Amino acid sequence: RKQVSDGVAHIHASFNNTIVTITDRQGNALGWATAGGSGFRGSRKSTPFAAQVAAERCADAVKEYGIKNLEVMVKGPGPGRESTIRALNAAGFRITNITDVTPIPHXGCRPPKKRRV
Amino acid sequence: MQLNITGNNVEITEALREFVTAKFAKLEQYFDRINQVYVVLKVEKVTHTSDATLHVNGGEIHASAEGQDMYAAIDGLIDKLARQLTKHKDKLKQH
Amino acid sequence: KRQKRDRLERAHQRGYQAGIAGRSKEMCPYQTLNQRSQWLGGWREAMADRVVMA
Amino acid sequence: PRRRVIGQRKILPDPKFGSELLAKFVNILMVDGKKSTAESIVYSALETLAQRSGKSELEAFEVALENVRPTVEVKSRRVGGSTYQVPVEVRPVRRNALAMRWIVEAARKRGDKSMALRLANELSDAAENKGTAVKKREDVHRMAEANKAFAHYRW
Amino acid sequence: PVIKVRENEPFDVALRRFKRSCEKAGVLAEVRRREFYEKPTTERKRAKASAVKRHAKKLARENARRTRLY
RNA sequence: CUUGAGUCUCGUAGAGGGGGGUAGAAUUCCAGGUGUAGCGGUGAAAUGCGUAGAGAUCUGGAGGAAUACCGGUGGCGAAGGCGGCCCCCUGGACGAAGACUGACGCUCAGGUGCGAAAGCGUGGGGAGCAAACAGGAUUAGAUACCCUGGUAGUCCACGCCGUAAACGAUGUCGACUUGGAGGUUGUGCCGGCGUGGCUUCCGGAGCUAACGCGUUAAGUCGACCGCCUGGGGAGUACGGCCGCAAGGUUAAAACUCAAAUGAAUUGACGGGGGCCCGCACAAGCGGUGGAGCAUGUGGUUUAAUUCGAUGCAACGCGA
Ligand SMILES: [Mg+2]
Ligand SMILES: [Mg+2]
Ligand SMILES: [Mg+2]
Ligand SMILES: [Mg+2]
Ligand SMILES: [Mg+2]
Ligand SMILES: [Mg+2]
Ligand SMILES: [Mg+2]
Ligand SMILES: [Mg+2]
Ligand SMILES: [Mg+2]
Ligand SMILES: [Mg+2]
Ligand SMILES: [Mg+2]
Ligand SMILES: [Mg+2]
Ligand SMILES: [Mg+2]
Ligand SMILES: [Mg+2]
Ligand SMILES: [Mg+2]
Ligand SMILES: [Mg+2]
Ligand SMILES: [Mg+2]
Ligand SMILES: [Mg+2]
Ligand SMILES: [Mg+2]
Ligand SMILES: [Mg+2]
Ligand SMILES: [Mg+2]
Ligand SMILES: [Mg+2]
Ligand SMILES: [Mg+2]
Ligand SMILES: [Mg+2]
Ligand SMILES: [Mg+2]
Ligand SMILES: [Mg+2]
Ligand SMILES: [Mg+2]
Ligand SMILES: [Mg+2]
Ligand SMILES: [Mg+2]
Ligand SMILES: [Mg+2]
Ligand SMILES: [Mg+2]
Ligand SMILES: [Mg+2]
Ligand SMILES: [Mg+2]
Repeated sequence: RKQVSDGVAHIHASFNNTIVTITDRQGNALGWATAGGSGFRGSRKSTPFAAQVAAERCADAVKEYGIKNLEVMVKGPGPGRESTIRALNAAGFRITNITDVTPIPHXGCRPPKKRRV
Repeated sequence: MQLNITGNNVEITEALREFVTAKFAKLEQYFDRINQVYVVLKVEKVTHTSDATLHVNGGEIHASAEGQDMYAAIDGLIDKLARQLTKHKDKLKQH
Repeated sequence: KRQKRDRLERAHQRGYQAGIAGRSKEMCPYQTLNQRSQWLGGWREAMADRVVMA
Repeated sequence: PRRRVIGQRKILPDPKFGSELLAKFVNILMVDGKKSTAESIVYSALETLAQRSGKSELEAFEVALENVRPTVEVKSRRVGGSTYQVPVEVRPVRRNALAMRWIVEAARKRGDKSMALRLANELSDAAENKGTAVKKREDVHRMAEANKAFAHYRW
Repeated sequence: PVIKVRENEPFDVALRRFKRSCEKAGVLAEVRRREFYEKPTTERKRAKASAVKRHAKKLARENARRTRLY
């Protein structure tokens, strides 16, 4: 209920899915959607289009609250790594700021073994 | 798998018929969708030969083999089709 | 069947396809600078699209 | 084919209403080279379309045609073990051809007495979003809408 | 790759800045790379291939100009 | 005696070794807040995780392991190997002028020492990864590949093992014999011209069965050592030695084959690549496969059912 005005939109673009969550600027979640929840499965789930839906159907999950400002914060190499930044625009937020926060080890732990196929 | 036997210069007895049928019954485990198949046995001078042609689900597979007997010819032939059938299957179940 | 298709367009789509499939520029089979421009043009457009595919 | 087919043909327009469009429609209904037989069947349908809508013929038969033309079809494409249905625009001339085909296909699959009756009824139902013809288009459109994500592949 | 948006700047000018921000920081390359462990022999054997290629990309720019087509 | 070998003096570059500190990124966990229905994974799925509130997001804490960028056909080491930053101990190389010793050298069977990874012993430690193992898939089957978990192990200390395609598949030392383009590190004299070390690619004569090698030789020579003598059987058996074990090392014979091998050549083939075509697919129209009948063939039958044609390219075919 308590209106905000100034928010931030985290985007988790994996190769298999795209989670997007709006939060207050102390990182307290307000709403969220995915491609998996948007109504796409498998082949479809992993597309920029399915990620787009997520973003805009997450936008009309946070109408309750104030709106205007939104600093986007994108993470990972998925295909959902712009179609969302696009969708939030036509959702009708103003994007003040936008940044890759994809975590990279400075060495870190041994990755899994490579797939033979 | 519907079968057909010929003899070009050979009398198909009821070993050579019974034998050939049993040997061909294996092939279905290599590829389930075999249809009608035709077999031909030859004797030219000293050369025993056996060719078959196999209508399969989207293809036509053929091989022929030469033995010193006809049994040894047909033994050889079944090894040739086995390999071809497996190759076929695998370029359909291609995921 | 009666007449050969546009050589420039074909050259542009051959470029695209080597692009998406991830061959190197410098596989380009053209030295005719006209067709060459089409080939690379495709190949670079395709480089964009690969990113958003998996 | 691998090259380009050169030399498009010339449909003569209808003897009556003088339309290349309707002339095509005849050919599509025509069977076993019997062009006159088809020419009859067509006009007798439009009569009976005109005699109820009271909205001309080359202007009534149209309204059927608009209720049924598709705008987006799906092409199939083998990807891994799977086959991707993918949505594509339809060419103007193609969506004519499809509408005219679906109308004919829907007609024949009916129990009425004449062919002329079947066509007439179907064209009428088409104009009020009703028959199999128009059902088919709806379904086509449903499928392209479903797998929209594959709109922009080129693969 | 942290672009703040400028006064009256269109969205589709920020976006393209942001894209070019991480193109030049080579992020997806780094992530793509570390999806899986490469044996230290494999990494080092890659490094030679890069070298024996780069080198022969300082050869065409010479030798072609010497030869001639038609 | 001073040219080989070495000693001293002044400097240079360096992931060379040993010990001890420490810093940031990240992953996993633990404890909180927000928040709500899915997350995860695949070619497609499922097992698995989630309304006992996950995933996502923010804060605090714990712990281990590895050191992004710099980073290069860069550098160091006898080889194996060596990569954050900082101090402590310590080895080698290289150059500039000088001085000093006076053949003190090279090689080396036996011997001695070092020696990746796995593995073994004792005691620690354990984030991530992951043999074994368990479950889910795929498949005719799938004790596999792929997915979900996961124990030894991987890490530290001390002690063993002594092996690798431990490779430049090229023993060490010295001399001599046209060139070109680089990289790295010294030093002369004027940002040009010289003179040292190490190194990468290319090529001449020569050499080579050819491929190729080519002043860092596989060229031309000298000194010493190691090793080979057809293929299987076999680097195996027996014996000795070494090892906690796994095993290592030294190392045969009977029997059997007429070959086994190297490099290059023409083709053919690839579930290799590129480029062009084709009712090849695609877009479409009408059929065959079901029925009755005609007709040919196989089978059976017959006294005889005349003989031939048999994948595509025999079966309304010679007729
Ligand atoms: Mg994985
Ligand atoms: Mg056999
Ligand atoms: Mg934290
Ligand atoms: Mg003296
Ligand atoms: Mg010795
Ligand atoms: Mg020893
Ligand atoms: Mg070890
Ligand atoms: Mg054990
Ligand atoms: Mg241990
Ligand atoms: Mg222990
Ligand atoms: Mg794991
Ligand atoms: Mg596993
Ligand atoms: Mg299992
Ligand atoms: Mg220590
Ligand atoms: Mg130790
Ligand atoms: Mg050895
Ligand atoms: Mg050796
Ligand atoms: Mg020498
Ligand atoms: Mg050379
Ligand atoms: Mg030599
Ligand atoms: Mg030699
Ligand atoms: Mg031997
Ligand atoms: Mg032994
Ligand atoms: Mg022994
Ligand atoms: Mg003992
Ligand atoms: Mg050979
Ligand atoms: Mg080929
Ligand atoms: Mg077709
Ligand atoms: Mg059809
Ligand atoms: Mg039948
Ligand atoms: Mg029939
Ligand atoms: Mg006959
Ligand atoms: Mg005869």
